[PDB]
Amino acid sequence: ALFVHRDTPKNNPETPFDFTPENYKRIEAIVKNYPEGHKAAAVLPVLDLAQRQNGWLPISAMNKVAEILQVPPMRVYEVATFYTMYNRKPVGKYHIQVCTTTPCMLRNSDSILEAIQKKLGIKVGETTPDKLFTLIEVECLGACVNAPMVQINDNYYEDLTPKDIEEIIDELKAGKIPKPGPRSGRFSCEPAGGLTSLTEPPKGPGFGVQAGL
Amino acid sequence: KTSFGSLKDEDRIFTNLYGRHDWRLKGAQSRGDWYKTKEILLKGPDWILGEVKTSGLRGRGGAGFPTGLKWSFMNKPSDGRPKYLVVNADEGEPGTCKDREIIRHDPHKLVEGCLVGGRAMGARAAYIYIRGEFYNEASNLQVAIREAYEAGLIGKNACGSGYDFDVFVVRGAGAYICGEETALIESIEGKQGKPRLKPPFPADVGVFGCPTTVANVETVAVSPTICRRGGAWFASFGRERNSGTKLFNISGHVNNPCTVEEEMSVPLKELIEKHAGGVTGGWDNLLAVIPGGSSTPLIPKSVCETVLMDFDALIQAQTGLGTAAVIVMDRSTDIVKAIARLIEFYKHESCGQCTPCREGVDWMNKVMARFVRGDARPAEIDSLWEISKQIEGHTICALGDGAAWPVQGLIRHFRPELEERMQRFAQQHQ
Amino acid sequence: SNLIEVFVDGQSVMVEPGTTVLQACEKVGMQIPRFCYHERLSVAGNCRMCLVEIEKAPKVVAACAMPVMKGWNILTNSEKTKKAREGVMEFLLANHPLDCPICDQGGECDLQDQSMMFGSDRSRFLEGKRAVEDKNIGPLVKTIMTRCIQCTRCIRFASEIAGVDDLGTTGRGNDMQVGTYIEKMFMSELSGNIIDICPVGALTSKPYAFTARPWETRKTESIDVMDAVGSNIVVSTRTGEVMRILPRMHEDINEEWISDKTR
Amino acid sequence: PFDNTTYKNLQHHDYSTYTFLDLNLDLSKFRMPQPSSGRESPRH
Ligand SMILES: NC(=O)C1=CN([C@@H]2O[C@H](COP(=O)(O)OP(=O)(O)OC[C@H]3O[C@@H](n4cnc5c(N)ncnc54)[C@H](O)[C@@H]3O)[C@@H](O)[C@H]2O)C=CC1
Ligand SMILES: Cc1cc2nc3c(=O)[nH]c(=O)nc-3n(C[C@H](O)[C@H](O)[C@H](O)COP(=O)(O)O)c2cc1C
Ligand code: SF4
Ligand code: SF4
Ligand code: SF4
Ligand code: FES
Ligand code: FES
Ligand SMILES: [K+]
Repeated sequence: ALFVHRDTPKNNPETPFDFTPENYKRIEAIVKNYPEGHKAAAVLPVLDLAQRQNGWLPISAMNKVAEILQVPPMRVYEVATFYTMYNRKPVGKYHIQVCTTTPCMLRNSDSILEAIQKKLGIKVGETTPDKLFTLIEVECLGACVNAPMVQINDNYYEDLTPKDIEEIIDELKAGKIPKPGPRSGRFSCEPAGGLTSLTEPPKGPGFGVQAGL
Repeated sequence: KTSFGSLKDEDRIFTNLYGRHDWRLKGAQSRGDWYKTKEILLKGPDWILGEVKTSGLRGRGGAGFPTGLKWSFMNKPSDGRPKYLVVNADEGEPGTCKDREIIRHDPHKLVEGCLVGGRAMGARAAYIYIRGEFYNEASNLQVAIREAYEAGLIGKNACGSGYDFDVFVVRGAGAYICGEETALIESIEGKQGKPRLKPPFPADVGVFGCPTTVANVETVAVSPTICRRGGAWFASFGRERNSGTKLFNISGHVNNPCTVEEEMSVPLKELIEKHAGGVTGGWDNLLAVIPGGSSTPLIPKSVCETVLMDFDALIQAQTGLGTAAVIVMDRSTDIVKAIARLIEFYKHESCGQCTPCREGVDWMNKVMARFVRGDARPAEIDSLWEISKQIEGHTICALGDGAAWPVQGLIRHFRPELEERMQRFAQQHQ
Repeated sequence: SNLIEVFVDGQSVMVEPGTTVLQACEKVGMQIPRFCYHERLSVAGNCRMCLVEIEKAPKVVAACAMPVMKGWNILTNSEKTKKAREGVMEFLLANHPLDCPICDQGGECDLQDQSMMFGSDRSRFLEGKRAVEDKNIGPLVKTIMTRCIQCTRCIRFASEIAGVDDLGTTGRGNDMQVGTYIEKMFMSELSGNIIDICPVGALTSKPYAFTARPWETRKTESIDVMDAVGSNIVVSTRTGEVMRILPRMHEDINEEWISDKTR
Repeated sequence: PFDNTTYKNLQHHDYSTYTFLDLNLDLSKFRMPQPSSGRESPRH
């Protein structure tokens, strides 16, 4: 929760970090998306790439991103502390993010936060001792009609009950991967008691196209 | 036309909103996407801007600026710099989950919108700044962009029209402020997502210092349907200056929380009772509705009975249309706790750049955290009102406005509930 | 000429295109209050102290950044300009520490002075304040970052004039902190001028610390001899003893800076 | 046959941690040559 860095033996500028060569090819593809003379625009993806290789960002991933993009290291530190996805501390293998803003709080996200807490034996911000789960509490994840929902590392788990999130944590501990979707009967975002719209077949190419075109 | 709503399925722009059809290129072309795109591109920028101006399309991001007038700010000869369309796909607003559905289920509609809009504004390329939390949606959009490049629909000689146009996807990294257009531009440029002061507007100095139009996913993705069906078709829905269709996200205390496409000036009661299954406990169980996502002020049940869900009728209801994200709150809701959680959101999502938001949004969150418990006195209500008025209009971007407005709506419609909260705190703690 | 006509409080003034509202008011001898604007740094526009009413416009504009349009009547002393200044000063003083007796900036503090001139006379802030961890940027600049008002004159100086790029803002929101993010020592040849341009006592002189106080200092205008630049300085003395050395503005020599050897 | 009862977007169940960046690497060959500001960086 701090925004200064102190050198620890597991987080220092001599902590070993380097990209894999396939990650260097991915970095070249990232840098080619931006105009010549604006290589600094590749700070946010490549640093995120450094989080996808390592799981988190020690201050050698920040220094390596600053070195390969020829930007000052402070301008990478600003990005790494500004944005809430960059893990500047090592998180667990499954980073559970429970949304507790008002559309999820109205549909009882506190019960699911408590269910994760009493299932994993930890609280908000802590990590399980086997380094598998980090539970934090995030803002609106943009799945508001699928409230209450969580995010696990890339995946949204939606329309949750305490039983559903206990089942998801059970099959995360069992090595399997759960299905990223609503755990209720519906599929993505439709009304749960049947389609109130888009029941007709779509019309296809050419329908309603005006004259002179 | 006087009554609005009951939109037919043949008039839906966002068919395959629900993922029930193939989102890929065969399914998109079988639903009407990428049809006669070359004939749209060869009619020039002025024809496309005329169709968007005739359609009455306003900014679906939430402010409702006229889209054709906005996009015509780029209709000017080049000065050596390239021009850029930038598609705002951040969608950080609580309540709002519609652009996720457009990216996830109609991605080629967004890509064709990028092509048509960038042809209208003379843009070289499109940068779709997608939210970093929408990882599966971003990879979904990248598969559709690969299908559009491999079909020759974008890239070198896009749709066989002789117009070169790239479509890039930049992922965010977890900042709600990076959906504000200049903060989004700063986030694309590899910096902290801090908003720029306006002027310069992005059509003068935007991304990389180039001419730039930042436009929402929804106002971009409806533009090929506007160019095909006609602007007079799109202006036939909703009231005047309130034209078209709109995606609505009814969440909170309804029976069936859902995203649905609906005609523009639909009643809020008709929308909730028709597509969302009504309020939990009936319509008489309704306490309040945040009409357009978290930045719009709440309206109580007496306003929600007759109000129309477009821009002008919600401005007359002293709230905003916003992102058209209907957050429904029933009688069992601690409404001070919900608005204070919303102000807690706005202090966790505040980039810290200018003084009134950086200091006053945290100070409003502290006052609201005391108002939940009642640990306050009634003279601090009007004080808080003035604090909101010292943030509104005094900041760099409208996140300060969007944090002051829920406080103002809560005070304006629920001052007696705040007062009875504080006096019961005072009588059971003194 | 291509001068446009603008108005400051009804008074006409002819300005070059691209003149800001603040500079147009400066041409009639009115100094708009500011904290983040500095005429030798790039425009930031984030302290919001320079907010001023343009008439027939229902929104105050940031005068340091906003270019004037032809025919604007800038209302520097109107009611909503003064309310904007009082509100912004209230937010600046909400979390600011009660350190004026122990702070070296007292008496020569921009925050004190234009709190007296443009802010209210009392507080409505009934909460606890933030407290910021102090940084260590070297033996010259004492750092007390609770006093920081986040005007980013630090960062713009170190980036643009000193050419260093080691200062920045980490974090977000009210927890946004100006610093280096690491234990890093800001030792330029020009590193002492961030003591000058810090409007508050967040960056002070560590050798000058606690010794004197600006009202009792006699100001002797003199010349640097530490090099052949001839930087114009103020030697501030007190009771026959040299207390410190500040720059003088000479536009053709040292514009308003001095080297750390000089300082 | 017209189907409106199944969810056709089942591809993102199989996306890994490098799916977006491998798609960007695949798309790198389809793109136009970038414009240049004429200098290597604004600090050049
Ligand atoms: N969609 C979402 O996820 C969210 C949407 N919002 C909405 O954002 C809105 C505020 O957004 P802003 O862009 O900050 O405010 P808005 O006043 O400025 O501007 C909207 C658009 O119009 C353009 N524009 C406005 N006046 C102009 C002028 N004179 N010249 C040229 N261009 C001009 C701006 O460049 C911008 O692209 C609110 O209404 C809120 O509901 C807020 C938060 C989240
Ligand atoms: C704090 C803040 C966050 C915003 N977030 C978004 C967003 O996530 N998506 C979006 O489309 N617009 C967002 N906006 C509105 C944009 O600034 C801008 O008006 C819009 O993205 C593009 O204009 P348009 O509505 O014509 O498409 C936000 C505005 C503010 C002040
Ligand atoms: S009002 Fe808040 S969100 Fe906007 S520039 Fe200022 S600190 Fe940032
Ligand atoms: S910086 Fe100024 S206002 Fe703050 S404690 Fe020092 S003298 Fe007082
Ligand atoms: S330390 Fe001083 S100069 Fe630096 S940002 Fe803070 S108030 Fe401004
Ligand atoms: S409120 Fe939880 S996802 Fe939007
Ligand atoms: S002086 Fe213009 S905002 Fe700081
Ligand atoms: K100082």
